[PDB]
Parts: sequence; C-alpha cells; structure tokens
Amino acid sequence: HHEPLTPADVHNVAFSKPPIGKRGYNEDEVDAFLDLVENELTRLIEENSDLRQRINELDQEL
Amino acid sequence: HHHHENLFYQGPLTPADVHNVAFSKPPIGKRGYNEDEVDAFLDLVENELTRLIEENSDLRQRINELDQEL
Amino acid sequence: HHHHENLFYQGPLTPADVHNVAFSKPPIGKRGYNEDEVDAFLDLVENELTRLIEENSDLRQRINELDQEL
Amino acid sequence: HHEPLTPADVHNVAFSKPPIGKRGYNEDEVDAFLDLVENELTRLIEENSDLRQRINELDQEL
Repeated sequence: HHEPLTPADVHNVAFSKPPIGKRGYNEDEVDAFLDLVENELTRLIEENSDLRQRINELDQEL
Repeated sequence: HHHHENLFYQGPLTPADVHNVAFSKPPIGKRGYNEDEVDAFLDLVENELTRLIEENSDLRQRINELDQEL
Repeated sequence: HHHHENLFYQGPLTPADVHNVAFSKPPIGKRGYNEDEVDAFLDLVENELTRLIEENSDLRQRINELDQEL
Repeated sequence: HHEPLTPADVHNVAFSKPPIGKRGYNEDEVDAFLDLVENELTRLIEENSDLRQRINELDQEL
C-alpha cells in the first residue's frame, strides 16, 4: 500500500457543501458509488499490469 | 483511440455508467455534496476509466497477436 | 405495484443496473465465483431493490397527500 | 449494528467455485458490485424508515 486520476485520488477526494442555501447530492449515494469507482480503477490497473507482465514474458520468447 | 468504439468490455462499471449515474438529494434537512465539484470529479472519473479500459483492450489485442506469432 | 412503472427514482443503483451488470472472467489462471449462484443471488437483489424503491415512492406519495391535507 | 433479502444477506453471501473446469465470474468485480448493493439497500431501508417516521408525525397532527 505504501511503495491523470488515481484510485488514491478517489479515496481522498473531499467535496464542500452546496452554495447557500442549496441541497446538493446525497452523500451516502456518492460515497457508495465512489467506492465502486475506487475498486474498479484499482482492479483494472492491477489487471493491466498483469497483462503487461504476460506481454513481457511473451516477448522474451520471441 | 476514438470516442465511440465498442471494445466489448465486460465489467460492472463502464464509462456510460459513470456518465449516467444519478443521485437524489440528501435526507431533509441535511445538506449534501456540492454538485459542481462532484460533476467535475465524475468527468475525470469517466475519462480515467475510459483510458484504462482502452489500455486493457490494447494489451489483450497485443497478447492475441503475440500468441499468433508463437 | 406493476412491472414497468417509471417512478422517477434517482439513485446510483437501479433494478435495471442489477439486471444488466456484466462480469468478466477471472484473471487466468485463478477461478472465480459460480455463475449460477451469482445469477440467482442477483435476481433476488433485483427483486428486493425493486420493492424498496417502490416502498420509497409510496411513502413519498403519502407524505405529499398528507402535506396536502395539512 | 446488533439490535426477503437483507443487507446482511448481501454481506454474508458465499459462493462456491464454478464446476470443473469452468472459470466463473471475476471475484473482485462481484465483490465491488455487492458492496454497492449492500450500501444502497442499507441506505434505502434507513431512508424509508425516516419517511415512515415523518408520516407518523404527520398523522399525529391530523
């Protein structure tokens, strides 16, 4: 864990309140959707690096 | 890459989902998140997800071409 | 309630999303979840989400009718 | 936390492996989607009970 947009950016984004006196977006909904986002960016980055590793192995055999 | 290629990607979150996700208003009389900031952030999300899915598809195409050469 | 009423619900997960969500296969050469079991579970999810959104809409209609009577 | 389908059922569901020798569904994807599911069922149940509370308050005023 400690070694354009990153999963960490999604984890850390912080939003202000709506203007006076607006209401804004439900925070539970936005939170839950951003958790899906963070999970899927992370998984795609890991899977992309695995494909890249496989590519490396295949080039070494070429 | 282009703006309207079907890459036949299978996963539970697509750029179209990010683009179309809807949020209700908060429970009254709590307030929620600033809508401008969330909208702008989700545009960046749509862009990054698009790029990673495009990268996924290209790495898979390259692996198929290699697997052909081998 | 019926099977094709637009309740104008706003939220980030709808019955249609549950119905249409797609999953890729696992990273090779790990295996994943049984597809029959996941499919059946997600049908129950689609049903429960539908019922709760319908309940949400009826409670809101009742609150509007009360707010009219007051 | 300790007082048809429940959020807890989503939290606890456990799936077997695919048949020999099938591959099945990606587990990171299913996990992340079930987390969104659990979150949204929980939030709708809480919000529904709040609407019901408001209804109670309004009937008391009728």
